[PDB]
Amino acid sequence: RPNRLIVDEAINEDNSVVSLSQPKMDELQLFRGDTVLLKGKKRREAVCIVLSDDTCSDEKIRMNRVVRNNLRVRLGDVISIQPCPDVKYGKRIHVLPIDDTVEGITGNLFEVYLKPYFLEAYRPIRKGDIFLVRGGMRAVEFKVVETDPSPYCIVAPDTVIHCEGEPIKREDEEESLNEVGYDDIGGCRKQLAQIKEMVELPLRHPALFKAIGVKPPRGILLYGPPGTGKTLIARAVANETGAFFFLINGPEIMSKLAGESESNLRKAFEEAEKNAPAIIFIDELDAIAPKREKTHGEVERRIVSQLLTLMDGLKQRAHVIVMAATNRPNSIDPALRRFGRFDREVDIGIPDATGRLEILQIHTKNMKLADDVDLEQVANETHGHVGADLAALCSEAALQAIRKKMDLIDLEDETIDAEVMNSLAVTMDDFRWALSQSNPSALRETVVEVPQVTWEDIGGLEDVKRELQELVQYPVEHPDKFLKFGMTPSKGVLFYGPPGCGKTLLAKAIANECQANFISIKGPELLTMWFGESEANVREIFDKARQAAPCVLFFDELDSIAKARGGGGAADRVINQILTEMDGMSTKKNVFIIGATNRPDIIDPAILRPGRLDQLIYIPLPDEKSRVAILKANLRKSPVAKDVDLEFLAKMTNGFSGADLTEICQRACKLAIRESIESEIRRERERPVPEIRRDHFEEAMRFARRSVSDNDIRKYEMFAQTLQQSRGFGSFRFPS
Amino acid sequence: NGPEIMSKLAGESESNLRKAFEEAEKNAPAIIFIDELDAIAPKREKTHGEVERRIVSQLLTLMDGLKQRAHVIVMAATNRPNSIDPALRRFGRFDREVDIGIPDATGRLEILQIHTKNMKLADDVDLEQVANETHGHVGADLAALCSEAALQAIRKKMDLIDLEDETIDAEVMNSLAVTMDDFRWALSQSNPSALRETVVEVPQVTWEDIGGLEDVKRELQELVQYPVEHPDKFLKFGMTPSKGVLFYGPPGCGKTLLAKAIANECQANFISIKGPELLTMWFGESEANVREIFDKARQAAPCVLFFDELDSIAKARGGGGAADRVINQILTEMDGMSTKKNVFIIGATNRPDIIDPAILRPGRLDQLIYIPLPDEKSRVAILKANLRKSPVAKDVDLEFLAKMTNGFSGADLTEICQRACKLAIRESIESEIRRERERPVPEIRRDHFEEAMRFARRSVSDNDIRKYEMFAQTLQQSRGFGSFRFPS
Ligand SMILES: CN1CCC(NC(=O)OCC#Cc2c(F)cc(OCc3nnc(S[C@H]4C=CCCC4)n3-c3cccnc3)cc2F)CC1
Ligand SMILES: CN1CCC(NC(=O)OCC#Cc2c(F)cc(OCc3nnc(S[C@H]4C=CCCC4)n3-c3cccnc3)cc2F)CC1
Ligand SMILES: Nc1ncnc2c1ncn2[C@@H]1O[C@H](COP(=O)(O)OP(=O)(O)O)[C@@H](O)[C@H]1O
Ligand SMILES: Nc1ncnc2c1ncn2[C@@H]1O[C@H](COP(=O)(O)OP(=O)(O)O)[C@@H](O)[C@H]1O
Ligand SMILES: Nc1ncnc2c1ncn2[C@@H]1O[C@H](COP(=O)(O)OP(=O)(O)O)[C@@H](O)[C@H]1O
Repeated sequence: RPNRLIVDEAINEDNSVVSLSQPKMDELQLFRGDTVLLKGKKRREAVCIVLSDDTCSDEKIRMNRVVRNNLRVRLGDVISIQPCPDVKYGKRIHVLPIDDTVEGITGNLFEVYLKPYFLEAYRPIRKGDIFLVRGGMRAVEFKVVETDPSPYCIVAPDTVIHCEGEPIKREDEEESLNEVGYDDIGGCRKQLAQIKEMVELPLRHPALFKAIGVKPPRGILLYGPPGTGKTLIARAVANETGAFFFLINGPEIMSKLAGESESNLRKAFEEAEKNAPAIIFIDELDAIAPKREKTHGEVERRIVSQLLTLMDGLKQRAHVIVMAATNRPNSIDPALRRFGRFDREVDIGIPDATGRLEILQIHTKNMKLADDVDLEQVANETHGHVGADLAALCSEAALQAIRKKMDLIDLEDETIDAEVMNSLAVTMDDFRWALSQSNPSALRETVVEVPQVTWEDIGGLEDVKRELQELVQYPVEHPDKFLKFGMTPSKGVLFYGPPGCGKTLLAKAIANECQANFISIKGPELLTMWFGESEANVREIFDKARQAAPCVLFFDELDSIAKARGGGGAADRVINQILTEMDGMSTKKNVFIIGATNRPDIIDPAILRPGRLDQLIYIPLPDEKSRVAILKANLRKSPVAKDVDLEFLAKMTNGFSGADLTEICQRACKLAIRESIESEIRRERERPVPEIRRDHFEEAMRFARRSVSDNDIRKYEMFAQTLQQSRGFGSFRFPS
Repeated sequence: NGPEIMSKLAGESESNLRKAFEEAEKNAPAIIFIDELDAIAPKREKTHGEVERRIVSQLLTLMDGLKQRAHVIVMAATNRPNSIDPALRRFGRFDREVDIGIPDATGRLEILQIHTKNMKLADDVDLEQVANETHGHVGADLAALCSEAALQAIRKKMDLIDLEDETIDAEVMNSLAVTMDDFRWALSQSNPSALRETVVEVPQVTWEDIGGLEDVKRELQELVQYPVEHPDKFLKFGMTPSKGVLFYGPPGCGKTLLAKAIANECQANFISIKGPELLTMWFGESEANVREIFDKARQAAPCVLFFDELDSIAKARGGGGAADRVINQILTEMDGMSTKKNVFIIGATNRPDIIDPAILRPGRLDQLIYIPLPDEKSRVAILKANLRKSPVAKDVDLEFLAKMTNGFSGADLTEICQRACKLAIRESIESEIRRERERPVPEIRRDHFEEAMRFARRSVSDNDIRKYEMFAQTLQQSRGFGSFRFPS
């Protein structure tokens, strides 16, 4: 029947809920909240609530792991759908905790966290399948045995959910939801989808590779700082996609008595190729196979060469993927990067911004979060933390809450039931204490981010916004028209203008609008690389942009090296290496190399050349209309009272940049907070204000900073004229 | 394998090394391939263990004793020749270096068709464009690029043909048509493996791509093409042909273009050493790398070596006495390569006044060719060559645009035509998105050039053009000897 689709990872967290596209929903005869019934590859069915999501196509039907392990359907398989609506309100259903997840958890766990979830929202029920409930810091898999003599059941107040719990073991057909999967990684979206596309076809359908002459991907080089989830990602898309996952430690093979270690290395590969299409994971390929040139012993050279020969001979069987984990690609010997041996690098990188947020919800869903936690704030607070730190941060705050409840509940030495854990509510105190205690593991590594700065956060510069969106967004969506006229699109823009005017903000907005990774190389980094004669690190930065494509590379303070030299002939070491890497990356056509200069007059003229930063966009001081938008964008988060006059503050400030207005609004916020704190402490010492009042802005404007004024604004205009190059050719007309 | 012999238990590894040579000399005239001679025989001086020294010495003795049988070739693979111990380069032991180098330009194209002939390519793929797109990729990357695009097409067809777990026949594969989407996605996903290595290329720039400079073209074709095809007449008169030309003139006027055209006309390899490379070697005190560059030109002969921005090192010092580190090593290597007579050492200076006078000497860059700003006639050819690929409407007046622009270099006219193309593409995209939001232009119209000429750049003008002319006079050295006649 045409009512059969392909499964996709669900963007929601609700269990027994199917998210489908609206045209497919009406083609499938589905209403807004109609129950949709599914038939899997094996003898099991599960009725689910339909959901209208616009992020998926008709064929892509979103499903959780909950409605995937019971349906015996892996990610990227065919699901059969047929509706069958009957009332059938459940009469004394037989949901049971029968599994291996109920260990050391006793008490009223049968109903404490089932009433808020399993007895709410009229969710559909089925027998023979297993759903999941996350409560009391516990993710419990509950199976249901009887749901009335019908394959379609809906929960009801008379379902009773009577208690018949047993330690009955699970069957091998069902997959453990406690085991990792696609939903257990949140900090990586593009990098996880890369591995998905890489290894879904070779693993799910090895017969196609055996049939069609292709070179299957046999070798992965997942690299990144330790604790970023490379092992987690390997286990996730090796058990959810594949069926066997080997986890040789790395130090285990470097530790054993030479011959036995190599025997284990051979035997792991053999068992991978003997059992089924599997994934071999080398967690410490940097340790097993370091740079052979710098090695001293020869038995380690024998280990490296034996690994090389095993990988070269692993071209057979057409179905075995070999994932390898390391901290950086320039530390492995330059022989594990050859064709057929870890030729694909899928660099993970530090989790960035909302990605860290997307990690926290994975380690908090089983836990509780009360109602006062600012997960976005703690996500912006945890800068420089790999996913392991966020797992520890979510575990240290939970342990802080538990240890604060230990004094409340004294003498407790039992299973501690599951009701007090349900009553546990981790607040901002525990998370703040854990964040203060937690230490970043990967902070000095350059962060590859997708910025949260949008066009709404950019005040004014409408002409600059139009030029940017017609210069970088145009080629990425209309390549045919660019190819027809025979012109390589301009890559690289040098934003010149007054400092603190919105160049980094504009670059971040460009990165966010195109949903591309953003690498900001600030002036401190360039000056550090210049002073220590570390220009060879510049290459690494570009290599990072090559491994995080598409990138919106931003060289903030491109004149910082020129400023540090006095402000002869320019052409410094780091700037020259930047020029060389720009010439190298001009053929990438996937990374943008945006620059920035707060003093464009003292700059290397080589930076202004085709292939390099040819297009020049001037970021002028905001005018009367632009300052209103700048102040509104800098005060959207702040609770500003309506009685203030921002469009008059725009009129009064004439030569104020975006940074100056941001300082003005931040000082107004500071005075508002100071007055609120003074009032609160005075009331506490005796026994307030809900918004930034007018007087706060009145007092803040007394320290109104104008960083750039008069001749400085002239200089850019001078550099404008010298770079506008009208040269008297304006208003030039051809003859008829 | 190489690592196979470095991996086994010493004695068994050497037994396999002996037995491979024996079976090669026992069966028939064969070829022994050492895929990792760099791994089997690294620099013996820097090695720590002695059993690896035993391996290196045993390989050396086997190769020395391989002078027999008169029919066994022994190929060896490595990443660079300066990493092997300086004993596997002796006579009779890998004495011939046949350096492969990164595939260059159309060569990468010539690789793609090898990995695409068995595959399909639909009808919209621009193989030349993706060949120009895959800069810095070895043939393995192109094999993976042709395999990742094919796999992208297959995986996009997996959703169309559901439930397929069979041999998948051969008819749907015939119906498979890899388009530009798959190749673009694979190129974005693919990572270059050899990008930092210097590229040895045969340029696609021909004399047709060079606008104007007919006298310079004639001088070049009579100065470098003449000796390579008439050596007997050069030998008869007793004169070593001039090797090395210093192109001086305004920047962005066609010096690199002329060098590439010279390389393409003679079908010789082209090595471009730009100003960034020289400045990097000067700043890091890496002048020893200059040798390597010349060594590359020695292993890619014939070469048309081009030192773009030969005054870049002098510019970075202020613009005393010149004679910088990298320029001095370049002088030494020029003196070394003056006896090659197979590589040309063309230079380029956008500011020839501040240059090392040692660079102007016999054996070194003696001949000097001035690349002047294009005149009224040359600008027509420059604009036509820069607009051959672009679909320019016939109603435009390029020979009038040549008249209007006076001090415009080739780079300035190229920027003008590129900006006209940019405005044409912008108008086309605006019209298309407006039609899509409501429901165009087929060529670069007149108004596009009209708007582009409003930002007409003149990079070099007035006294700058004087300076080269000054350097012309100081180097023309008429000295009053013009119109000098012998007595009868
Ligand atoms: C006159 N002579 C004749 C022969 C030859 N001319 C020819 O025949 O070919 C012309 C072409 C082209 C082209 C391309 F080379 C890359 C493209 O893809 C866009 C894209 N994808 N990602 C990016 S980065 C972006 C991702 C968004 C966030 C930021 C970074 N860009 C892109 C965007 C802007 C600039 N540059 C590349 C499309 C093309 F049409 C040379 C000249
Ligand atoms: C007065 N004292 C008396 C005794 C002695 N004089 C004498 O008796 O001998 C004179 C001679 C000679 C000669 C030669 F030494 C090399 C030749 O071959 C040409 C060639 N082949 N490839 C190249 S490079 C080219 C390949 C094309 C693309 C670019 C690079 N060139 C070549 C071309 C231009 C300049 N130089 C070499 C021919 C000769 F006739 C010394 C002076
Ligand atoms: N992107 C992520 N999302 C969720 N959890 C993560 C992420 N990255 C790391 N973690 C957590 O950090 C831990 C890292 O463990 P592991 O993957 O074995 O080591 P490594 O990350 O060094 O390979 C995992 O237990 C995982 O729960
Ligand atoms: N056009 C603008 N709209 C909104 N905020 C701006 C604008 N320009 C600057 N800002 C504010 O200035 C602050 C710093 O700006 P910055 O990016 O450092 O300027 P520049 O790029 O000139 O150095 C940011 O917090 C931002 O909120
Ligand atoms: N004589 C010419 N004919 C055609 N195009 C030219 C000419 N001179 C320069 N150009 C154009 O200028 C651009 C860059 O020139 P370039 O080789 O950098 O000049 P220079 O060698 O003086 O630095 C090239 O894309 C080329 O198309």
